[PDB]
Amino acid sequence: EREEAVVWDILDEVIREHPVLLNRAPTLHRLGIQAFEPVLIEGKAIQLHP
Amino acid sequence: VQDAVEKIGNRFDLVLVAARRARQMQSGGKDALVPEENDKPTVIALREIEEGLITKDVLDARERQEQQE
Amino acid sequence: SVTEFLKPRLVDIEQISTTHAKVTLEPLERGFGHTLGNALRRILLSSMPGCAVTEVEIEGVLHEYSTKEGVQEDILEILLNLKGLAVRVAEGKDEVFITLNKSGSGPVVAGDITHDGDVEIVNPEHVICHLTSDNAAIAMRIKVERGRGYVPASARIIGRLLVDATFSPVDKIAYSVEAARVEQRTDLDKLVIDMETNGTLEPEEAIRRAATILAEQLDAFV
Amino acid sequence: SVTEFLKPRLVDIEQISTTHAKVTLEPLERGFGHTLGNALRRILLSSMPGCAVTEVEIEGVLHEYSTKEGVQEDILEILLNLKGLAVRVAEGKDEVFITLNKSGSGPVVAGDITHDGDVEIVNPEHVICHLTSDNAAIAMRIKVERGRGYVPASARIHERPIGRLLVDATFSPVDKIAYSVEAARVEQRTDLDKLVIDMETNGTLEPEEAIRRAATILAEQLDAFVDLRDV
Amino acid sequence: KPLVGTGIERNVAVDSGVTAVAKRGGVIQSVDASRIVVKVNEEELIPGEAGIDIYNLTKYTRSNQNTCINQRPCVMPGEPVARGDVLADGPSTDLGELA
Amino acid sequence: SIKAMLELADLPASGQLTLFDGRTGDAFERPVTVGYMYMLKLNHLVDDKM
Amino acid sequence: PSQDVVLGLYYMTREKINAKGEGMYLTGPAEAEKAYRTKTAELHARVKVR
Repeated sequence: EREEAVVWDILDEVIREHPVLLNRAPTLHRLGIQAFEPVLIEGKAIQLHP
Repeated sequence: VQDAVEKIGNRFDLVLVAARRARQMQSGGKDALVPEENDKPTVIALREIEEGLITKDVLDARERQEQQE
Repeated sequence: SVTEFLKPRLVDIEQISTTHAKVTLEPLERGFGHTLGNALRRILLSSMPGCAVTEVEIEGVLHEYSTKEGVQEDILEILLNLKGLAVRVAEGKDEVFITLNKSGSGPVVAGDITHDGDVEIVNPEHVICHLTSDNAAIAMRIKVERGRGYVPASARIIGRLLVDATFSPVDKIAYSVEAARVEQRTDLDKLVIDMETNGTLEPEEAIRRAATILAEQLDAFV
Repeated sequence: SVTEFLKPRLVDIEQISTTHAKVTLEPLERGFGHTLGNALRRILLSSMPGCAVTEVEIEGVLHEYSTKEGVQEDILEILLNLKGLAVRVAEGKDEVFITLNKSGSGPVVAGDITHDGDVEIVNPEHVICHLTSDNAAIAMRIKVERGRGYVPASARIHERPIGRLLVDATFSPVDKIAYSVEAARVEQRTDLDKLVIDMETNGTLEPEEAIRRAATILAEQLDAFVDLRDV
Repeated sequence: KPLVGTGIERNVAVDSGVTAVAKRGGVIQSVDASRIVVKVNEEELIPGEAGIDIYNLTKYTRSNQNTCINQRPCVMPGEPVARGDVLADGPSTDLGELA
Repeated sequence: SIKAMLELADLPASGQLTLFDGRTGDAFERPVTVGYMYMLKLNHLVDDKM
Repeated sequence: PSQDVVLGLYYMTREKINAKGEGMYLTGPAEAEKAYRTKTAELHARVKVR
């Protein structure tokens, strides 16, 4: 809750190889949900590969 | 994951065997047969399958040997 | 402080070969990666001193579009092959003449060029042309000068055949800027330079020389 | 010769106005004019130190979203106007306090700020606020800090008394940079060029000084490449 | 203001009611960021009237969508105004034009 | 009328200028349409949507 | 790919008559890139490449 730096390092090492599922509604076909490797970015919006 | 599915033959069986190996390395005390290189257990298991060290038959044989002992 | 700036702390040089290299520098302040990479690219491509083939004399050939009997390649292809000749000239010599004489059937290569000992050929396996007939011979007189950058034949416009001058040893330079972070500052720049030289110089030495030129140009203001 | 180049020198400085100037570098070899111009433009527009207003304290004011009697502008507008104050602080000080008291109807401008002689106001005619009554009075304590770049109020790391108002600070004195590479007539050579840099600033930083700081930054960053080794 | 407009912005700004419009003409006696006091003209006075028009301006009031509603004076003390003239600009209004 | 206004303001009649890349300093190969547009900030903020 | 990727690949691969550096001989793609970066030849110059 206090957001220390070592908390950020722990978060970096947690998601190092933890895939995450991205979905957009409507899900017309199975390509509407896909697994990606997360990269932490300073911001509030998800960055998607074109 | 192309090499792993080529060595195993089926993606689903590959997933199951890799999950068993990852749980062995994480929950149990088994060590990796390849250099970890700061990798998660799933990736290490996938690399082991890609190198051909780990398969379903090998896991069954090791489990049988452990049960015998 | 206002005058303090972040300097690279991780510099990694990876050598693919004796002429190919990749240099990674991190971390850099925001926008400095592009500045340094672009300046280094311009200096290495259009301002690096070096020695290259400029002119050639071929016996029996008057124009670049003329034909010679016994050579598989055309005149322009021979000129292009001559362009890709890594040549080193001893310091203090600007203009040098070398010769290449060979008769027979087979590949006429760069190892058959006779020089004065003040000229070193880095790639003796370089193929200059191909002779098809056993009665065919080639006699060429090549001029090697010292210059800067990439000067083509058109910009430099008797029997003298002009060859595009690749004075700069740099054959290829590319730079990429990726995101690097220290502490919680995620806006830093990491610079990756992929370099390939002709063989006269090592890529790291070429980068050092370009940096030396750029820094010396600013000595009057620092 | 071919190995040896010619080093440019600062040959002309022109001051068209307090906030506008032209600097001439000559001579330059082929292609070096564009390289130096682009590098200097990027460094000048990004990494030039300056002085900016960071904190304000107005008597009788608790928060920015408020009003004061006899003043046409809200405190938010006054702070936005204070953001455009051009202040030069004498070297050796990274923090200074200035004071502005004014009573009576009229435009309260930057020329009414009382400083300690180590602070120079470059734009005395900058209108800060308006007093619409003879009984109206304004008393403000302004904090000016030296810095580099843009530091928003939120980015400042966190007691702060109620009444102290944070102001977003843009320290960089450089507003606009243009550069042109023209022909230079030096001795008998034609390949030599001349670089003219047009700088539009707030008047705080001298053009020659800014050029030298940009060159120093570029040289210090290049020192890593001049001594390329695995570290 | 919009540099490229259609000429309709004034109508929207005036008829929306977000701005402070002069009920009667006269000269602005007093201006402050929260109050505009207008001295009504002699020709536009009801017999036995004070002659003062007071406009109290809304300052930083929450809207239905959690957005600031603020009125900023656009007049100066002593300048003449007439009926229908904009005295203060409301949210998204610049000198009586929708912004 | 637009072209006459551009001519009055000492600007190209085509409305296209020569732009230079800030990263490299090189001019873009083709003229680029540069002007002024009235832009709005809609009430769809990433602060309220994360 | 779509949109800007397709536009860039189309523009880079187009063909122009009487461009700078037309008819030049190049040792390979590396020399083509070197010629482009040195402003010797345009992107649409018709050349012969090994």
